[PDB]
Amino acid sequence: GPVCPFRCQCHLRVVQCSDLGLEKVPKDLPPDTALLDLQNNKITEIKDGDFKNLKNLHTLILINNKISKISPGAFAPLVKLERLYLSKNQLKELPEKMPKTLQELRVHENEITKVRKSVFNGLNQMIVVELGTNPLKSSGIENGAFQGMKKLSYIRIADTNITTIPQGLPPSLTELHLDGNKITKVDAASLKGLNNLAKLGLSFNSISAVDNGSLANTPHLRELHLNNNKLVKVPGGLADHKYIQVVYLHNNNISAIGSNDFCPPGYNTKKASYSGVSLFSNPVQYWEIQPSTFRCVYVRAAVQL
Amino acid sequence: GPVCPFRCQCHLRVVQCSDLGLEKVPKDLPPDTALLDLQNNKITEIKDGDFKNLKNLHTLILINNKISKISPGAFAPLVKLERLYLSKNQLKELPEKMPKTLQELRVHENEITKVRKSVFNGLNQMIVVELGTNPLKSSGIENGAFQGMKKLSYIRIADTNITTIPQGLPPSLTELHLDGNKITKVDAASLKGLNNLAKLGLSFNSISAVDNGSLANTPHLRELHLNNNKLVKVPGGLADHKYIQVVYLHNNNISAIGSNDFCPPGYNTKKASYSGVSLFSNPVQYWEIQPSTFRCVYVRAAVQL
Ligand SMILES: *[C@@H]1O[C@H](CO)[C@@H](O[C@@H]2O[C@H](CO)[C@@H](O)[C@H](O)[C@H]2NC(C)=O)[C@H](O)[C@H]1NC(C)=O
Ligand SMILES: *[C@@H]1O[C@H](CO)[C@@H](O[C@@H]2O[C@H](CO)[C@@H](O)[C@H](O)[C@H]2NC(C)=O)[C@H](O)[C@H]1NC(C)=O
Ligand SMILES: *[C@@H]1O[C@H](CO)[C@@H](O)[C@H](O)[C@H]1NC(C)=O
Ligand SMILES: *[C@@H]1O[C@H](CO)[C@@H](O)[C@H](O)[C@H]1NC(C)=O
Ligand SMILES: *[C@@H]1O[C@H](CO)[C@@H](O)[C@H](O)[C@H]1NC(C)=O
Repeated sequence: GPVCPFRCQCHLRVVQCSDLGLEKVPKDLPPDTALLDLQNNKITEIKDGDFKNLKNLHTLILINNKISKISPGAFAPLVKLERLYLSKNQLKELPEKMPKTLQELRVHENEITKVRKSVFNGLNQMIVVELGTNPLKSSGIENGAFQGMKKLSYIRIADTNITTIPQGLPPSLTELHLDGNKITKVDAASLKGLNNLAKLGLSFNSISAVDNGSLANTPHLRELHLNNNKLVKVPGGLADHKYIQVVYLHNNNISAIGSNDFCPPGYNTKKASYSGVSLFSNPVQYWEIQPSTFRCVYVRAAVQL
Repeated sequence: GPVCPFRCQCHLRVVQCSDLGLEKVPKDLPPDTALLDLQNNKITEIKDGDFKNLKNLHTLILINNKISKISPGAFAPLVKLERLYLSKNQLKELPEKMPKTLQELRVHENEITKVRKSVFNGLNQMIVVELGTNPLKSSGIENGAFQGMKKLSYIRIADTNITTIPQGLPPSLTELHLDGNKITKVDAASLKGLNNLAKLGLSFNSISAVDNGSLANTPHLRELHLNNNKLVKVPGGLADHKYIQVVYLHNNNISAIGSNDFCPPGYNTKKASYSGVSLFSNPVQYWEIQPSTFRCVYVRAAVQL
């Protein structure tokens, strides 16, 4: 029957095989296994029949191995897989034919250079994708690459080499994290249709300009992080926007702030109250800003200068 | 109201904060968090208040951070904690006052140089301990250090500088893994009392001698891995042992094999049948072994020369 690899721990539907220097995926594991942890081993590839009889596996952890090659439909048998963690490996591209039940994919710190729309089509359960720390470029991501995922709620591409915000992002998105890349500008086209986006993380990039109408394309944005960039003015549209509440702009090159940069002409009862605004580490000093500039901020501690 | 940290994903009692470069344990997390994943961040230390209100947390993952200091009882508030993974950090010692409910401790790949018995006193729920890849030396391990774990079933100390098998191991142990260290001899005193031991892993060490009566101290041993050592002869006591079934001796310096090395005088129906014996990559050649040497092995394929 089922065998437990020497040194591994097989207890209650869990197969713990971490830190053992394994050179390949062990076979003959208990059929009812629900979580297989192969973290920190020395696996180089996932052959076509590495996961047979693991119909009940919902979590697969392959973090910190040496995987550089994965056979198509290698995860085909994992008909109940919900989490696939492949972070800290040597993947050049994302694997094809991932279980349709997949809810989360993490490929942080690999060698991904290209992202095709083909790899994601059909994945209607995906809610979270993390692609940070990869030598990926904007040209490497196809327009509409994440389009095929009807339920995608969170996407994070951080510490890569992308220079623009990917185009054709799934409208179901509520959080878009692109911190620590090489983005130089925010264009309204890339944010078109993001009706449910609530959080936008663009900190630690090289953004110098934010096109007019960008923020309007994310009508319900609540949190906007643009700190540690190269802005020379507060992005436009904040005064008209009705849902924005947190705007971090510290560590930029803003030297002036108009009286209508955050708040509309007088008082708009329809515009939500700012709960946080950061402006420290910018050329502008508190003494160069009319007090009225923050009239629509009643919580004094909300602004940091 | 509980707050989910920016970029983290908080869903179904699970707080996912991996790969974010966090410099410290986030706070104000959902009181009902069952699992906290802070893997691959830049956390340098765990302060006394870091884990308050996490009374229902059963799993804490701090793997792959830069932790090099932990406050006593810092984990104390984690009264339901069952798993604590501290692997790939910079600990010099094990933490004190760990949740008495703890069933598994993993501290692989750290900088531990000393192991105090005081750390395990009271951990009566602890079933698995992993302390591999540490500069640890035999002098750094107190006698009966793991003595306090009345229920400990598995312990692995691999790839360290220990040269001898720790003394005063809990008799409840079913698995003892000491693969990849610098152990030179197997003394009977160390294995004394281990009546429940079923697996003994000593491969990849510097073992040249196995004291007589060693195996007799592990009467129910089923699997013995002694491959890749410096044995000159097959360890004694195998013929009188009744439970031993797997004996890996490949990759050693054994020059001869007597007729009573594995099998006893005739046929002891009370002795378990071998299912796996490896002797390849040894000075001895297959034609130098007398056929009757494996009389008590009926599944020919079991032996690998
Ligand atoms: C972003 O791209 C640059 C340039 O391709 C990467 O830096 C180079 O990395 C190569 C290895 O692939 C080195 O041999 C070169 O010396 C680097 N070039 C320069 C000009 O420094 C960089 O690693 C990429 N960033 C990420 C996060 O992948
Ligand atoms: C295998 O065992 C033999 C002993 O039969 C080892 O021989 C030793 O060799 C060294 C020189 O390298 C001598 O100084 C010792 O006196 C020898 N030992 C004995 C007991 O005579 C041999 O080195 C071993 N082979 C390996 C690869 O370790
Ligand atoms: C953006 O809005 C500001 C103020 O309404 C305006 O001065 C600027 O010209 C606008 N940008 C463009 C490209 O028209
Ligand atoms: C900030 O803007 C001013 C005026 O445009 C420019 O002189 C200065 O070099 C900028 N600072 C940085 C760090 O780019
Ligand atoms: C063992 O200690 C020595 C110093 O005595 C050191 O050079 C070596 O790296 C250590 N090995 C391990 C596995 O910790």
